[PDB]
Amino acid sequence: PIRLRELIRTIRTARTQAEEREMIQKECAAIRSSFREEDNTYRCRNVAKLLYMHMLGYPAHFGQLECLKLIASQKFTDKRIGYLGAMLLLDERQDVHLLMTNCIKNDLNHSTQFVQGLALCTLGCMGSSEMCRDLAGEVEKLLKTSNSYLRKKAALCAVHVIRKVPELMEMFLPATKNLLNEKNHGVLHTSVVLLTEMCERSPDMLAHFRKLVPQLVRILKNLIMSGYSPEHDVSGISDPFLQVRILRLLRILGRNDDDSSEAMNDILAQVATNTETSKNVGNAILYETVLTIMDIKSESGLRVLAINILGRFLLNNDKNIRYVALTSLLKTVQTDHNAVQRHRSTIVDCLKDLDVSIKRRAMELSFALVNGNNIRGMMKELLYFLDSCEPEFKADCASGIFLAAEKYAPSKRWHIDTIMRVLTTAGSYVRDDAVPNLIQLITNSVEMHAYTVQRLYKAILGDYSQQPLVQVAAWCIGEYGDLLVSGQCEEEEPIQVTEDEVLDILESVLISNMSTSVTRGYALTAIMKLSTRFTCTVNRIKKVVSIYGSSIDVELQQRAVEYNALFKKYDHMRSALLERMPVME
Amino acid sequence: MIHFILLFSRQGKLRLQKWYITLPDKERKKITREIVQIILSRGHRTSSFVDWKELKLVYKRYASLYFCCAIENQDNELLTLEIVHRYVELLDKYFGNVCELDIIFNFEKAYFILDEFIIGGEIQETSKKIAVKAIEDSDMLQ
Amino acid sequence: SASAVYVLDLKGKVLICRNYRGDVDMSEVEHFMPILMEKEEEGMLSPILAHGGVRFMWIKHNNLYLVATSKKNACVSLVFSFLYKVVQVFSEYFKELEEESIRDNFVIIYELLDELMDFGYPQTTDSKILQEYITQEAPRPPATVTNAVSWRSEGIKYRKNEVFLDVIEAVNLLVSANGNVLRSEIVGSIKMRVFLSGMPELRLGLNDKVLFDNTGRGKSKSVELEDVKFHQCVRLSRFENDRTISFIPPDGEFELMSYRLNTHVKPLIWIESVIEKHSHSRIEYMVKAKSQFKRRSTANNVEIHIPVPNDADSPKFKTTVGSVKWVPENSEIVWSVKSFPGGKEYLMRAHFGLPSVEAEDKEGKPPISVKFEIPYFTTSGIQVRYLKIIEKSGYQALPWVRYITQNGDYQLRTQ
Amino acid sequence: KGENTSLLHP
Amino acid sequence: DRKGGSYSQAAGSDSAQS
Amino acid sequence: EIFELKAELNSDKKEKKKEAVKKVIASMTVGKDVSALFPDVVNCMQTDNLELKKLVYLYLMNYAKSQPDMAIMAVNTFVKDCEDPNPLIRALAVRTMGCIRVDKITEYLCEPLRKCLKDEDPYVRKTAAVCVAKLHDINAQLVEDQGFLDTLKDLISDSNPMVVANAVAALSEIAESHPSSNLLDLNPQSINKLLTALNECTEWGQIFILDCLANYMPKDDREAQSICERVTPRLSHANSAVVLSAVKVLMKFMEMLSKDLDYYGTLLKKLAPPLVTLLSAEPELQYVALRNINLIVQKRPEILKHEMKVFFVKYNDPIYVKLEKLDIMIRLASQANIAQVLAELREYATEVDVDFVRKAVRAIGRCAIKVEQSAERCVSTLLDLIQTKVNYVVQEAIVVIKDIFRKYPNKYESVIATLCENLDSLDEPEARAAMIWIVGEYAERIDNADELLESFLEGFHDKSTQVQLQLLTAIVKLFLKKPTETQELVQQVLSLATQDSDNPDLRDRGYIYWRLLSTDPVAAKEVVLAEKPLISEETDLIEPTLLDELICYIGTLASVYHKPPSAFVE
Repeated sequence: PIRLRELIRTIRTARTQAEEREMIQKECAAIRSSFREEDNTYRCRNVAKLLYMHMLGYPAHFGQLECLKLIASQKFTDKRIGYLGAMLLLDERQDVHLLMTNCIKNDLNHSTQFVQGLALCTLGCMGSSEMCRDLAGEVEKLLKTSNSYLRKKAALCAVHVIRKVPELMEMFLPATKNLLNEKNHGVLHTSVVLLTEMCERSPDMLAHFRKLVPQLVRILKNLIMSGYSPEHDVSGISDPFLQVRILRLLRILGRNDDDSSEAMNDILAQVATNTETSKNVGNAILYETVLTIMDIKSESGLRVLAINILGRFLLNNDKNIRYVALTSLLKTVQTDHNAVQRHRSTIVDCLKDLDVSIKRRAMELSFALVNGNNIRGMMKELLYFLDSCEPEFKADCASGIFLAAEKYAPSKRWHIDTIMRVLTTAGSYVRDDAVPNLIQLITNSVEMHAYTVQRLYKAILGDYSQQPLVQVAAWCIGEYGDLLVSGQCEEEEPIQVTEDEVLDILESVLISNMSTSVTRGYALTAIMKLSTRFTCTVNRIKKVVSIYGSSIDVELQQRAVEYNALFKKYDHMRSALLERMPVME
Repeated sequence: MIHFILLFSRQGKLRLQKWYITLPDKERKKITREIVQIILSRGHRTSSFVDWKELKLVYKRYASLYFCCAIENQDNELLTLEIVHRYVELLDKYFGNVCELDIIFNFEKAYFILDEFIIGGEIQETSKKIAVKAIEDSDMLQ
Repeated sequence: SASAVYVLDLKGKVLICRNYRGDVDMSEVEHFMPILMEKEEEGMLSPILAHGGVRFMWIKHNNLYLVATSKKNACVSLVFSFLYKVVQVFSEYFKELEEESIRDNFVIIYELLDELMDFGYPQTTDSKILQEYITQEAPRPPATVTNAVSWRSEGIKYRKNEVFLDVIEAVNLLVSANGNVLRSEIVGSIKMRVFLSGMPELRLGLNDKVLFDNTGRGKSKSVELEDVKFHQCVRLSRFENDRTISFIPPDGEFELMSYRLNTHVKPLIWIESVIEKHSHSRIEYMVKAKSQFKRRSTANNVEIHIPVPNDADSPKFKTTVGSVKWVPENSEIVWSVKSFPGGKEYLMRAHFGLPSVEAEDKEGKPPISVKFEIPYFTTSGIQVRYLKIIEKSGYQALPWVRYITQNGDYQLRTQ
Repeated sequence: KGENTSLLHP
Repeated sequence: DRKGGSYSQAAGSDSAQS
Repeated sequence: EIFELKAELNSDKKEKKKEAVKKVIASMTVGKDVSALFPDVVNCMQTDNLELKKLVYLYLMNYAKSQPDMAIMAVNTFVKDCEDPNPLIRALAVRTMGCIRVDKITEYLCEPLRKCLKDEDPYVRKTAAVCVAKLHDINAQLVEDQGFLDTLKDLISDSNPMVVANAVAALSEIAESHPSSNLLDLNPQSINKLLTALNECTEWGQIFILDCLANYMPKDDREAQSICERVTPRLSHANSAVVLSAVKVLMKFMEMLSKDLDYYGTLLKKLAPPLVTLLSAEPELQYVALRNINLIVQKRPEILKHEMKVFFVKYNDPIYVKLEKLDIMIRLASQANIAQVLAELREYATEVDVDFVRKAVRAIGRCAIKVEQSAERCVSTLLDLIQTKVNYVVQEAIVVIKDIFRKYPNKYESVIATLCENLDSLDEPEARAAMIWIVGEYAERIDNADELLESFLEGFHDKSTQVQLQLLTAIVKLFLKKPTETQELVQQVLSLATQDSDNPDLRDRGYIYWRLLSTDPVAAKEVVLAEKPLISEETDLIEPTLLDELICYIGTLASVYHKPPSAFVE
């Protein structure tokens, strides 16, 4: 029975990874030998060593039955070790926690307050969809007890069961009724958390739970008045967790009702000015209150005070404070959007900040604050940010710019130009999923095709390694070859398009090694469609299709074979199925 | 609710871990490695807040060993920092000048304290002395 | 064409660096550790790294990886050869390869690094020759480096002229799980510890198949070595002309020749192993080892490594001869036999427990490896015929040689 | 070392 | 003695080959 | 600390000066920025003891670019040391002078280099030859002005084979950066002279002597025969690089040799034992040997045709060596050793490396595609692997079967029944698409093809573009072949891909299929269900122009990556 300290010292004495693995295996061999002997005296040391090895990165699959045996044991140390093992190496996907239900039920009625508490904590940490089904009856029995140390555990177990089984919330309504008078801070916090979870789960209990709003307001007022307390008072703030829970409950309650919002209006006003934000607890409480006010139909003065507080906090040099302010502004984007425009300079400056989270929050706020009048002005700033953006923020910036252009684009020509610029500058950052959206947007627009076709031809002849840009250019060519080149049936004056450069570009793209099999398919489809759309360069793509019909790709080979068959046997019927596809939203 | 809590050292070694989300062992290891790489590859002015996999991964290390949390996008961020500070203070008070050496050796006591303090990703006791008294009473049982 | 030869540590710290061309900034070593970690974590880890336009090609030593950055299209083989020569020199000078000597032998290490290679082109690599110009405890360089003979220092005098040879055999057998041997290669190794006076020109003579055919005696027992690799002292022209092995042996132990030919004979050891592994209940190891070698030969220190289950515990061994021990660090049954008479037959019956819970991931099938080492046994039949020791002064040499047979790549694939 | 130092130094 | 086979003296050249 | 060190270094006692030098060296090695004390150590430079002079020279070399201005106080010391009677001191001074990366210091170092160029000591000559190359790399114009090319050329034609090899290496390095103008090539007499000192050159000098012949282009068979005869002894060199250099030289010379003569056959026969010996080197050299074999395999595959056992990967072999072993076996795969290759692949499929398993599956598929005589054995092995119930193995087998069907599907109808129920729940895009394509093209031996496609049509609009296209193609093929049991299936597919399908290529394909169905269903049999021509397999052999260039670049960085030397250097 080696002690845990000795094993820790031995592990710390190992330097090489191979040496550490060898020592771990040597210890695990002895652990398995002791377990196979049914050891019950020094099993605690073996369990601790196995837990350390599993946390150190060693397998612990064989140590499953030993934990189950120790759980149903009588020694307090053995029971604690078994509970720790079940909490650590036991989960829903283990499939061995089904037998733990009987052990939990046996330990659920134990007279000892520690064994029952340990079992409840283990059940809450490793709750299963079936364990809660057979353990719901025992949870409710302990929920009606007057044990202050057990009330919080019962509330946590009920919350875990409700999260695992949302349909079991009906059995908790008659047990939590008349539980807002708890003197203990932990019991009150647990009750508030359970009520918030019940309200967020289903709205049927919102009406039933909305009658206790005056009680919650009175409790919050009493807590605010009782600013001095030995326990729960940290940094001059008493019951910061309780205050946060109360603020969250107030925000989640009465968000669409006037009586609920009006009842908590006085409390929100008192807390919005009677709180000290010198420490982080005060700032967190202020942020929670602001979020609750923004999430509820409060008074105009409360909104003005929240806006002033957010403006004051946005100038704070603390990175956490700035992130909280950005998150609050993003949350209060749709609500009070007019008042959010006053921080445009701050939002623009936040993009240049040296914080990745701060930069992301600023970018999200800028994207969410784009309106139908500031879109044109913000387009240049977005392009500049995308040009000098981080490698992981370039794709997100391009996606946000595309979404803003598709949502509140000032004009089709301006939106098309912005999309083309993003595609040309994004390069390998534009998502392939945005290609279908761009294709649909191009197909929907039927007024600007010659300029777009010319721009696509100009931007495709330069580079072809951009899979999204290449696919977009190929789709545009296939859809508007009749407009890209006009009167190019025979030799004519020297223009940008001569009816032969497009075919050469398509052939190069098809034969280029920088193809993912998606751009090649689009190029092949465009070439096939150009037989009817373009009549000047005829009888030339058929040879390429026949040569491309022996491609290694199964889909590409089948497409080439179909194209060759259509060109060699259905020449008159080729134009009978080359009509333009319908355009839909 | 706290999806997961992990205590890892600056060298990358993890001294504590407590995840409230049932995930595969390989998936959990990959997530832990990614979190360590992100935290280990972050500056001192990153705001101690990271949105990893749509999770408010908050990093706040008061010593060489850091602390991590996984809070869903439904609550305030300062609450997690306050809870972490309270847990650190309670651990220091229970242990008495808690250092890195005692964390590895006394991992069981830290796990028991965390279980008695936070259950299922949510808090269990707002006070700091009641939890200490309960932990002492549980330990004195033998 | 190495740009800078540097030595790292297990934590990524560069123990010692020696720039050779200076075309690469010294700050590129920082990204080597993250690049190696990324390559290893994705299965793309290789001894030749690449930090943009600079390649970090190096091998892993006992305690540190000797990574050498390069920028041009330098010869990777030349860099590997230089690294091997440096490792050999360090082993000759320092008995151990660990971090304890890097931080303690820097005074001589820097001098050795400066003298060995200049501008990325090494000039001297002989540890014995280099030991006369660079010492950790300086006169003019010896004429041996300037002279053609760079592996035999002149003026060496000894009380006696005794040279001990070592005909070391490496029995490598690749037996598939079907019971047939796929790769059966035996590589000869003639290592001699030359200790004589002066600069004798050894003229090694054996019963080679090619030599016997050329002389007309291609009817007796002759070793048909597919590949014969002479050392630096062995003259390539003499061996190419008429198979004449004439060279000056060095002062100390060195590798002169290394025969390498395929073997078409039956294995000296026949292992019949069975695996009666019940489904999560028990397992049986019906291992029977039959010695196909000659009865007059004894295999000293027979170590047949039998890979047992990784999660096996509470095992019982029912063997016949030899000590069988299961090592949890190695996770295998070590069939340790002290002396194995030729033709001996050892039968074993394994029995170990297994947990009810199945393993999360597969572990593979490690091959069974035998560590038999039977000296005074020449399976290839090659016998030394003569060793012409000629000295200008004139002395009566007393050459000696020993034949040792051991198991090389003698791994048996599992079923 | 840096490990024997207190987490908060209180 | 010595493990791995006792050392044996070697000849000088092929006396039977002149 | 710093003040105490400076005071110790500025003392008149050598016992403290040596300790200060050692401490400064340790601080720099320990990672301490001691470049600020460079002027202080400049005074304590001219010392009689060689132990402190070497440390000072090393510190100056490591602190030369950092403080080029403070390095102007060392030219006189170098000039004084370049004339010491001891050869070691002169060699150290020459090495340190060329290592100083100062633009204003190399100008005054031309005289010492010229003085040491004709030094009688071979070590001094080697040091001067190295310093000349270093200065030429630093400043080519200064080297050209100093006229060191003539002195370097005469170095090869003098005594001291080590010095000759060093001069040859320096000349090769200079010509490597040179624009090919005024090449240092020599006639056959120079080649013969270099070969004369090759047998006396050291291990490092052997590479330098053999690299010169890599640039020479022979013009006659007699000269090529003599070169091959002289390089033949190089195959018995203990150094791996020397053997590789000799092999590369022989390969380069074989471009002018005549296969009619017996010299080519002797060279081919004597090269296989060298490759076998190189294959048994260190694991680090295993990758280089495999790359060299792959490069030479595409040029002269008749040398290692009978060498198959040595290509088997060992149990303790590295991952980089295991991956190269599969490629070597595939390149050397033949019907003679088809059974051995299949057995090796079968054993390689029982490991745990996912990347190794995928590589083995790809190698097995390539071997099956290359040789049609073992198609049945490959199909049986793939069926056994699929029955093995391995997710990665199942995906690899599905991909291999899909590839084989498009190549040799004439007698592939006997395995469609086994693949009809083979755990189609796998969501791998490379396997689901292959299975869908096989079902669509091979929808004749399975009577429940329509039922199987029903399960794959649940999420066709959100599965993938390639997967959706493959499913649509399979549905169209089934409708064209059997339209009685798939009449409504075709309409449902058209509705889902034409109305609810927003993919541009997918939407176009759906519209084309609908138009073809509504125009002439009979013509769709000859248009869609047509006999495609033979699929042109992607040849793994490199281009002959690249192989010729890669042949000369043997053992370098361009050979391991199999890329041109100008496509990887920066």
